[PDB]
Amino acid sequence: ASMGTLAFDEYGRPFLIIKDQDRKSRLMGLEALKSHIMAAKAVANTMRTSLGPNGLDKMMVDKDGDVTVTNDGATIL
Amino acid sequence: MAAVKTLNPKAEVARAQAALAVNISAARGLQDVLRTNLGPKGTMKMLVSGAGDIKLTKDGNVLLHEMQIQHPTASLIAKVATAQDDITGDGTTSNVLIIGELLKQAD
Amino acid sequence: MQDPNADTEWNDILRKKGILPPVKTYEDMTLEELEDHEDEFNEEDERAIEMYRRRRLAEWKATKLKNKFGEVLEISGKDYVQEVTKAGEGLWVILHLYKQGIPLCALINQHLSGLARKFPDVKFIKAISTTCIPNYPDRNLPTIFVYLEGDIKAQFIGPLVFGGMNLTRDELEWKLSESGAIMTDLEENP
Amino acid sequence: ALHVPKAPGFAQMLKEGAKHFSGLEEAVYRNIQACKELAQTTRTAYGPNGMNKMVINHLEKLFVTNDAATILRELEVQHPAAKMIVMASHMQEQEVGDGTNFVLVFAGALLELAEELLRIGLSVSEVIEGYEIACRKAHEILPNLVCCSAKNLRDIDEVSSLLRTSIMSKQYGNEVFLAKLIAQACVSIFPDSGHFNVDNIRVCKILGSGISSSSVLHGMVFKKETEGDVTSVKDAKIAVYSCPFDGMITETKGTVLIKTAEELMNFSKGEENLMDAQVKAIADTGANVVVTGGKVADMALHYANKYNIMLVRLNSKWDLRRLCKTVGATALPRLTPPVLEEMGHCDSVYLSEVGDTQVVVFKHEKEDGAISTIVLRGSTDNLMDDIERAVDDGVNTFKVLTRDKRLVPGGGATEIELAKQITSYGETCPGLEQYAIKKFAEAFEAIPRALAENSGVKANEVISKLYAVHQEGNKNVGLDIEAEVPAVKDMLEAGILDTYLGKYWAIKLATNAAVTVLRVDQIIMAKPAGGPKPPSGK
Amino acid sequence: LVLSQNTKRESGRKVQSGNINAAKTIADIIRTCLGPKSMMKMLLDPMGGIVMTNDGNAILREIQVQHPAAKSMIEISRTQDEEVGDGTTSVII
Amino acid sequence: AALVIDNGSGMCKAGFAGDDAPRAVFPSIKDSYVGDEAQSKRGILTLKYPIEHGIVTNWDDMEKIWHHTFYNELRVAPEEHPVLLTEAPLNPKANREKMTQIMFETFNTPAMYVAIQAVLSLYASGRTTGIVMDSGDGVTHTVPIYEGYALPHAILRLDLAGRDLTDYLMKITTTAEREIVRDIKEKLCYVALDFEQEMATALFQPSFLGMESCGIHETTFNSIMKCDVDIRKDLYANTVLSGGTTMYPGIADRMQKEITALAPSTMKIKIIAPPERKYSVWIGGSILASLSTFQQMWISKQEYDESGPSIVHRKCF
Amino acid sequence: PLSVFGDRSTGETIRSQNVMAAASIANIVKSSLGPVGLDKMLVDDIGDVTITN
Amino acid sequence: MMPTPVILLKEGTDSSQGIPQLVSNISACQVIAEAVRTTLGPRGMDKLIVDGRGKATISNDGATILKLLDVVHPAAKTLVDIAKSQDAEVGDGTTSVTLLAAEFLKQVKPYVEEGLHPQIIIRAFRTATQLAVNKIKEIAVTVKKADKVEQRKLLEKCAMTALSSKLISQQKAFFAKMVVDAVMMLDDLLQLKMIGIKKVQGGALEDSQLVAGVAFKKTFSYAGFEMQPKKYHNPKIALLNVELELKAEKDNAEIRVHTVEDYQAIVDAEWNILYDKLEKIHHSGAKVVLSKLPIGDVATQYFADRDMFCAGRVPEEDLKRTMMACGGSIQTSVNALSADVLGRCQVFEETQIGGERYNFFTGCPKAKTCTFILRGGAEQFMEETERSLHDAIMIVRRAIKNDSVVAGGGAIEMELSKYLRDYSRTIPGKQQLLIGAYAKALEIIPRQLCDNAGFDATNILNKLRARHAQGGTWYGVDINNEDIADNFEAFVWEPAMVRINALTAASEAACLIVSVDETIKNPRSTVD
Ligand SMILES: Nc1ncnc2c1ncn2[C@@H]1O[C@H](COP(=O)(O)OP(=O)(O)O)[C@@H](O)[C@H]1O
Ligand SMILES: Nc1ncnc2c1ncn2[C@@H]1O[C@H](COP(=O)(O)OP(=O)(O)O)[C@@H](O)[C@H]1O
Ligand SMILES: Nc1ncnc2c1ncn2[C@@H]1O[C@H](COP(=O)(O)OP(=O)(O)O)[C@@H](O)[C@H]1O
Ligand SMILES: Nc1ncnc2c1ncn2[C@@H]1O[C@H](COP(=O)(O)OP(=O)(O)O)[C@@H](O)[C@H]1O
Ligand SMILES: [Mg+2]
Ligand SMILES: [Mg+2]
Repeated sequence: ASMGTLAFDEYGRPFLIIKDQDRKSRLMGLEALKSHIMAAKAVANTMRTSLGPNGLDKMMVDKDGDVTVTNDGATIL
Repeated sequence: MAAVKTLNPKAEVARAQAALAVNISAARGLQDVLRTNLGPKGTMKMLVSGAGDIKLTKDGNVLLHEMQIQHPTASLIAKVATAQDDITGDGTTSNVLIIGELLKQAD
Repeated sequence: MQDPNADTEWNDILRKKGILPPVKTYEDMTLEELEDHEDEFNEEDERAIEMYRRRRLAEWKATKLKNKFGEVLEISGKDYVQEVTKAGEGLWVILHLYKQGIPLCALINQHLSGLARKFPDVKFIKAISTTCIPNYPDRNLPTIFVYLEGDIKAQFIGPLVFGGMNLTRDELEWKLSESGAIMTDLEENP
Repeated sequence: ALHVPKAPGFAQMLKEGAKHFSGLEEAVYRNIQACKELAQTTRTAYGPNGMNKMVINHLEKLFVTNDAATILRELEVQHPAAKMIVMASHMQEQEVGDGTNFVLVFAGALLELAEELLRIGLSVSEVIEGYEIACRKAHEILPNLVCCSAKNLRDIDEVSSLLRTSIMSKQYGNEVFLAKLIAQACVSIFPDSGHFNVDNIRVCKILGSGISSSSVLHGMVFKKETEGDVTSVKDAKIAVYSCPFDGMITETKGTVLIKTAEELMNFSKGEENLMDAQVKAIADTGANVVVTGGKVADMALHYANKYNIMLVRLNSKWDLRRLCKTVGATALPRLTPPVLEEMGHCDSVYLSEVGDTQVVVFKHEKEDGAISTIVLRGSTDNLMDDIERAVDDGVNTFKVLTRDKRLVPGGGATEIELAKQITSYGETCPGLEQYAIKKFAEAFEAIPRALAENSGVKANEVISKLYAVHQEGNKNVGLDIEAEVPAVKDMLEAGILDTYLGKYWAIKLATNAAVTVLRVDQIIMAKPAGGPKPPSGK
Repeated sequence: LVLSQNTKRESGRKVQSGNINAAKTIADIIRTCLGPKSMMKMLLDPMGGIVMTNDGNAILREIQVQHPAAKSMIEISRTQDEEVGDGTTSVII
Repeated sequence: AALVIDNGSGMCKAGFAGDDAPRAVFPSIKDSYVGDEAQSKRGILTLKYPIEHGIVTNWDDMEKIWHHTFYNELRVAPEEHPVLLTEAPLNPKANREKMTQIMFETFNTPAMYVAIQAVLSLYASGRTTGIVMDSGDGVTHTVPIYEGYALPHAILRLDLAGRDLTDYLMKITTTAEREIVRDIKEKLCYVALDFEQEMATALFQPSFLGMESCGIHETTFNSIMKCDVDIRKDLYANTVLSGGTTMYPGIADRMQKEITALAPSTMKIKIIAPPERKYSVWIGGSILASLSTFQQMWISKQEYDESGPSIVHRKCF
Repeated sequence: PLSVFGDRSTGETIRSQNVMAAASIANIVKSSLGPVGLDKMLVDDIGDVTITN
Repeated sequence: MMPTPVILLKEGTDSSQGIPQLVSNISACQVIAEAVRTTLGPRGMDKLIVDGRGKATISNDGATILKLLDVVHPAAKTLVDIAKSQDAEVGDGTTSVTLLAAEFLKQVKPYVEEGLHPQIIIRAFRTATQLAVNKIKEIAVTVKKADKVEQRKLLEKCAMTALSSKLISQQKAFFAKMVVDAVMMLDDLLQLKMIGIKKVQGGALEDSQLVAGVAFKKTFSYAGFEMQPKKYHNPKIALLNVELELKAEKDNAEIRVHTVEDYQAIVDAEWNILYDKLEKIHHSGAKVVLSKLPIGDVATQYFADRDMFCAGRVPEEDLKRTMMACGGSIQTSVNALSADVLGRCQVFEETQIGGERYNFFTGCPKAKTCTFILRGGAEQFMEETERSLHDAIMIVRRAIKNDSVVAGGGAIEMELSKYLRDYSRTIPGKQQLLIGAYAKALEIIPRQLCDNAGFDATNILNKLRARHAQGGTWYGVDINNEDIADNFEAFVWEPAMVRINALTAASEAACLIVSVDETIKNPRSTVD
């Protein structure tokens, strides 16, 4: 379910198809969909508390340490 | 580089002329060392072990076993001299000299 | 490096510039071994062999003096302090805390009975745990304590850490030599 | 006594990483073994049933081919004797264009048999004597084995039938189509004069439509676009300039020295008026197409668009020279309007899109010209490169036929007849030379042996059949590829023929290579360099 | 993976020619020690010893190899020496 | 041995092959004894250095210098030692013919070779393939090198060196004060990945200075794209920088980033620019003169006698 | 999500792997089948040799 | 083998030889096919690949997917090559080509494993390919009426089919109209550079649009650009290659004066040069000005005061499209600005499109150009939309040049499998197996459609084999019904050249891969 292809040969000889196939990863099928959905759900559940008049803000800190307090979803993301 | 080195890559080999050269060179080296032992006008050699012990000798067998040598031909000649000494007690220096000179005159 | 480091002169120049970093003797033979040959040794050797034989004889007589007991014995709790905490100075003590009930304890005791005769220098004792320690837990046997000069040197405790019912008279011997008490001549085989 | 020391002399004075081999055992047999490994590396590609190989070079580039010389170039042959055999094979490729795999096979076979003879007790000198005398006999014999001749190289059916053999070994499945294409191209070229130039056959590889979409074009194709607004022209009056399409400037240095507001106001207008005059003179000579080997200026392009001239820019100088030969023009180093002789003409010049590629086509309608192009379509760049190699083989065969029109039977017929006749010659020669002559003869058997092995049949059955039929008197009989079982047939009546010159040079070069490899007795390799490669070869 | 990382496997005409070449090499080692005009070899044991001989089995016994075909040829020589006590070079050749 | 004279538009930096440092840095390198051992050198001490911007102006001067970098600061004879001279990239043929006439005719050198300074710089770093960005005091050069030779067709030449660099800084006039600006140029001048985030807390772009040709990263990218598509990987991944100009700002990562941007998303570009041995060209020349392929590349004295300026130009016109 | 301390193959991947393994094992021995089959050497990482069909 | 004191090739040369090498090549090709299988058909999915730079690409296009995979296997590179070749010559079928090639290889794998000579296999492949190609050309439907309404219907259906696999299928009828409207405006070469595709993030797919004219993004305006007007109702348009700003009259130009009157004359001369250019541009009647080169702030304010529009730094392609649309010529000189060279449109505007400002030239009736403006919620969303439209556009062009249509859903694949099975049952028996294998391989397209859809491909292929043997040639997979159907009546139309080139390319790839009997990798030089 990861690590690209892994057989290396039914004859014992090296099987190199993709560059850095050993360092590369891959997700296929329904598990990929479920990963996508979890990622999206995490982002959306982060944002949903900044929604409406009683919505709260988020304090974003950049690489150089500047602070930005905001309720704007575009600025947050 | 040869037949033996294709099967055992870490093999050392001296063939025909090279082997003769190796052996005769070692014999001539032993002779050059021992030439001075022969006779009463010869010179005494001092031999210091790895421990520091001192040996004063003019004896061919003693000098052979005490010299610091790692040659196969020298091993052969040392054993011949050791047999000479074990059976007769004398004749080791002359043994080495005649061996070396036979090899030289044959070369 | 830019090129593969192999038997080439370019790498060698780079290396030079600073880039591409680049039966032995009668001394050991025992009393039995010395007898084995006797004739082999040259007389000149035999002169120093006399001294080495006297040395080995002295060492063997010393060990004879040291082999006080050579047998397993049982001590009660009451005299434990004298037998273990105050044993002979420098004398290795091995105490087997055990109840006769547990069969693994009996196996360990049989193995200790063998090792006692095998190792007459080490002191081998056995004792009922309930009678040595006030309320020693039932499921905590056999307990092999290794003592020296009253100090605990090792403690193989438990019916599981000791080495299972398959424990022959060999792996226990090694476990006891782990702390350097009985000093066997082998390795941990099983 | 646990180390053998290097013997006094050369063994000790030799450098650290250097190697020294001497004698039959350390040198001759090792060289023969290396050449044998080479011949084995390239044997399975010999003939129409030869299989392709996928060689990846040090730059990770891929070559898929059964062209021996290509495989050898792209292999990193490091043994010097094999290097020498490859040098011979490349000389064959240079002189003739086809037959490199014959050179390899034959040299490897001669060297194997020479090793055999040295083992039975012959000296390298006697082996060389016998090999040379037998090569002389082979050259004396070959002229008599010639069966056919071309008899016409202006035809297209005869020329196609003649090129079919050379382009069959490569690209076996489709050999009538390619032979037709190469015959069309070759006969458009090849003027009334007996000289034929192979660089005048251009090959344009465009991708995506299968090889059967390949075509011949009496003209030129450039994977370029047009610089201006005009894209088509029906009566091209091409003007060719080696200079840019811009105002000429000084070779020393130029500075616009202004000293009055008037000069400043008038300089730029004067520049554009000058450009307008230049391009209008060019347009007024009648030129509707201008092809410049240099750059194009924005103002000059403006005015070329204004006067309806198609502008084409060829970065290369060889492309410009070949276009000049194509259209009958002269590259002018100045932007001066061309004279009636300096101008070139084409029945059409247009911008098209062959596949994904945009191309500028200079197309004549006449079935002639100085240059012809073969547009190769194909689904893979590697496939198209292999077909280009097949085209090169066919074109070099056409040139060999312009040089020498004689033909010998193929499919191993010439080789079997040579083997037979040289064996019959060696049986008469007494002395120690007969052994080497008979081995030189038997070496020819390696060719039909390789053909049989690659067809998928028993080489011994094939060779026995060929020997039997050639004893009955048939010198044009060779093996049949179209047979699941060992079979043989008339190479002539089938039309499978090789070039007298091809065989001549292949035998000569293979024999010289083997004899050269044998003459070596001592090898003194130096420690491998890290040097930035040979300076001259760049 | 399926087989161990240290597991290599060769197959085909390569193996055959390799075994035959190893055998031919073993034969070339002692080819000159055959007959009444043979010459001696001074082999160096790993114990610092020396063995001067023209005996096929002595030579092939003091050599060690890693190719299994060469191992088979040395075992040939051993078998011949144990059975009949002569022919240790003729058999190899 | 082989004398390796590294002109390098610097000093003479001459010596022998095998030495890790030159032995004859003449420009800006006893008394009361007897003889002419100071006067003869006192003459040269105040002689103008011929090479300007990487090009020889006065040849008599250069010849007198070489002669004084052979007989005085090396105390050797050129009639028996091969010489390796260095030339700037895209150096006119005429200068080559002149120096080859000087060496073979005046100094009677048995054999000599002229190498490109960027190629020797790459050699001193241990590699044989890559694209060298050499930016010194007067010129900027991108030299693609494959198999150890400077491809003579992909040498893109733009001009943004120490002078052109310190120019805008001066803008932000007198010799001493523009040399205060140049002292700041000599000192830390950290390259900015993004001038936005670098000026916030306060060559790549021609408009910055005022030029209208190309950046140095564009120059490297196009010099790599005018080479073989297979060696493209090596050019992109072995970009080696040299020159005190480019060292002063220490520009590695800004280049790397925008070159990665320009290149396809395949080749990984790594720039090795930390050496600063202050004799890179000399060490590269020494490596070459130590090799045996240098004997291979020798323009010999006999070759010179037989061909002349044609042998210096290596034919192939 | 699982958090198992190991790797997991599932579906066509593991089936293809199993078939690849079995095929590998069978191709080892396919060449040793029938009157025309040939033997194999096996070297035990120490020079211990075993010839067998 | 033996050490051999000196080796033939360079140390590190990896040589794979024989039947194992061939089977490994086939397996690598199978891997490459698997990498794109699930993108096939209306139920196909997109793939997300990520580069070293960290930029993600999301695509249903097989050519794109395989270009992004860093395939290095020498035999598996061939499938990538044939997908590229298909994208080049046709523009659709890139996944089908790879599937077909890999399936040919898979089908012949058993015979290869048992020592069948590859030449026999390539002969069979060549034969069956020629047969199937001639059969496609034979049964392809080519309406011989040249009616315009039917020729627009045909293109719309072919485009809808080419688009019924993308993320724009739920608006594919929409997009199909536009694609046809797009290619029906191109003149005779159908240049793709003549169709502009702008991607304006923000908005829905239905908010996307086609402009029968030209449109391009605002270009680095100077001060005074907001003083300019932004709508013109019959403008004449000056298209130029002219830098309009105070500049050095030439870079090698040096002024030398020795008088302050000459100094002032020179200053005023530069100003008069510029103002003269601007005055010529103004008197040509042009109310809109576009320059391929910069237009400085002075010129910007000049045109703002004359109530004209100016845009500089316009990209060359957008200028050429403006030319082909408005009907003028691009001028490097302003000295002859005749109405002959000026362009004209019915409306010029500058509007806001999703955060960006865009100039629209609309109303050009003589327009040989169109500009797609694509909306969407992501860079990659719009990029895959563009790729889908590129497929549809290339399809429509090929159909325009040859309106010879076959049916899809595997209808043509099943018909060719039938025809080749029949043909194979009439030949000796060695080629019989291989041509039957070709036939069995052709069935991978409907099988993969059914797989990606979630059906029982076996039952559906049984239905199809039966219905194609009973009489019936355009029966294929009906996806929404999980059944079969006459796809030619359902309007699943596909230009014949698509499948023709797919078979040709796949067969060539298979023949190539199968002809290789040895692979020799030299060790990498400049190791690093
Ligand atoms: N006084 C002497 N005068 C001449 N020759 C002598 C004298 N004494 C011994 N020799 C000879 O010198 C030779 C070498 O003597 P020595 O070194 O003892 O023998 P070896 O070489 O075996 O050790 C003997 O052959 C002996 O005959
Ligand atoms: N149809 C055929 N039948 C038999 N042999 C053929 C046929 N076509 C070519 N050959 C033979 O193949 C050999 C040349 O094949 P090729 O692989 O190109 O080798 P070379 O590179 O030496 O020409 C010649 O011996 C030629 O006679
Ligand atoms: N004087 C001789 N002349 C010719 N052949 C001989 C002579 N002596 C022995 N042979 C033969 O030559 C071979 C010599 O055998 P040898 O070198 O001892 O090796 P081995 O006997 O171990 O094979 C034997 O076949 C022997 O019969
Ligand atoms: N609505 C549909 N119903 C059934 N089959 C379809 C439909 N649309 C397309 N197809 C089929 O799907 C295949 C298209 O494959 P796809 O991956 O979409 O593009 P490509 O042509 O690049 O493979 C063709 O065989 C086509 O006939
Ligand atoms: Mg040929
Ligand atoms: Mg499609």
